[PDB]
Amino acid sequence: DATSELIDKIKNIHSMTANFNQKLIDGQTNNNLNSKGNMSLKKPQYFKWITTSPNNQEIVSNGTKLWIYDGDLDQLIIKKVSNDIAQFPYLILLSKNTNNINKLFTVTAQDNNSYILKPKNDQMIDSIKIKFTPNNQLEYLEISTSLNQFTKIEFNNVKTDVDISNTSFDFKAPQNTDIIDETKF
Repeated sequence: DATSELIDKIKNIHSMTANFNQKLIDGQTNNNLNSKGNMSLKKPQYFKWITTSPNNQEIVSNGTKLWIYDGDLDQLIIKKVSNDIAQFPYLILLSKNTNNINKLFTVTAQDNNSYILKPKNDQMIDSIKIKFTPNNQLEYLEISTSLNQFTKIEFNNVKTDVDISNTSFDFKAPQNTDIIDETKF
């Protein structure tokens, strides 16, 4: 029921770009940490998350490689992509059916077009809240974790059904980047 309503909204986001503002509330340090940036998404497997302030970071996935770039360290970690929706909330936003979500999460619908996902077996994530605007646009994500951290990500300047070329999601390292390639066999 609730899972089906959520996926109907997600499956209809074929591509998207947006700005984001992130506030991270850390209970173990009692620090409130702010950041901002932009994101791009394209079904079925493309995701890009760029932090522009205060740090420079990029997470990019093309369905084959996951690139984790820290601009302040000039360091790149490369991993293989798994459809690990329990670990990566943004993979929920690429979903097209309810099969794996229902096996890994209990999903509840609430008023004002929001949904709460609670893992059935997970220690890291306590809950994921996905909120849509009345006209079914992505509005914010809230992620609560057993590290006692609460992350709220709010989207603005949302644009959908842009035509992003697939090469936009193939990361090209800057010159002299420190590489940790974890895909080598």
